[PDB]
Amino acid sequence: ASHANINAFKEAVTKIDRVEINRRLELAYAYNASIAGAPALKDPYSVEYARMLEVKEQIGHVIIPRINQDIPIYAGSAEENLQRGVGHLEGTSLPVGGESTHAVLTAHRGLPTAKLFTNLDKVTVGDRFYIEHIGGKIAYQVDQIKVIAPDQLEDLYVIQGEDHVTLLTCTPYMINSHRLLVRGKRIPYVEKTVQKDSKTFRQ
Repeated sequence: ASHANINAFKEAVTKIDRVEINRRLELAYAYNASIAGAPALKDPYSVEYARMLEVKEQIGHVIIPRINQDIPIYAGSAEENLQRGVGHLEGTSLPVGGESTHAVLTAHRGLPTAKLFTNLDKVTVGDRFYIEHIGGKIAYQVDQIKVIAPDQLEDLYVIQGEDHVTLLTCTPYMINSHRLLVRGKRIPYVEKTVQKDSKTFRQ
């Protein structure tokens, strides 16, 4: 079902005019610029703000090759969304990258019917993950892995001059008393070449 959703997003994007894509991206950049220029983030584990990015109800998908996950991203972190894929944390930057952006994406550390971010503990610094949105695919390299208590969101705010994405889930596995944050930093990337990115192959 999720992979069906991803295929739907992909096909749909191909049918969109490039000038149309670009206008919508500009809306997202502007949105992010307001966040960067400015709070009230709330832990999802106890919407239309991103409409410009939405295609087939999704704002894109996140790929994490080390653990072979490819999961659709939905705007907002309502439990309804977290039951079917990754949620984007409202109040954080939209996941299209850029100077002074920090997008936060979250998923359950396992559900009875879906692995989701179950194996996120196996990602190590230097591993890479990727976000495909309406404008193409961007890459991040993990630079920081952190465990925090549920009431600390300071790590989730924008860092001026920088381009980050944090993958947020609960930990330890089957306990979920804390939050695991796997953060990446933007790196240059162009898809569909002979490039191989695994840390094993690298560098």
